[PDB]
Amino acid sequence: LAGTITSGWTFGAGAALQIPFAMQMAYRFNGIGVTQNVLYENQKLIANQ
Amino acid sequence: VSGNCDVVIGIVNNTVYDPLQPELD
Ligand SMILES: *[C@@H]1O[C@H](CO)[C@@H](O)[C@H](O)[C@H]1NC(C)=O
Ligand SMILES: *[C@@H]1O[C@H](CO)[C@@H](O)[C@H](O)[C@H]1NC(C)=O
Repeated sequence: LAGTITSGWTFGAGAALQIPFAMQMAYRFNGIGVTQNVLYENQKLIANQ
Repeated sequence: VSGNCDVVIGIVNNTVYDPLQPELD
């Protein structure tokens, strides 16, 4: 769990790299087909949800 | 580019360069 937040999904693959969690979430969103502007613009709301 | 600069958090002032303008001038 600690690894996921700090390093996202990168550590399982190899040595962990530190990335911002907000940025990490954005990368996952792209996977689902939603651009990054959507996550950042609605970032305040998403945290609450 | 999709928005206003105020909405995003942690955005840093910087200059973005366009290749097209130089050639036009
Ligand atoms: C980033 O962290 C620093 C800690 O010194 C903080 O001052 C800054 O507000 C943070 N950036 C944000 C919330 O965008
Ligand atoms: C640079 O960023 C700061 C953020 O505090 C902002 O107040 C300022 O207007 C920005 N500079 C511009 C848009 O030239």
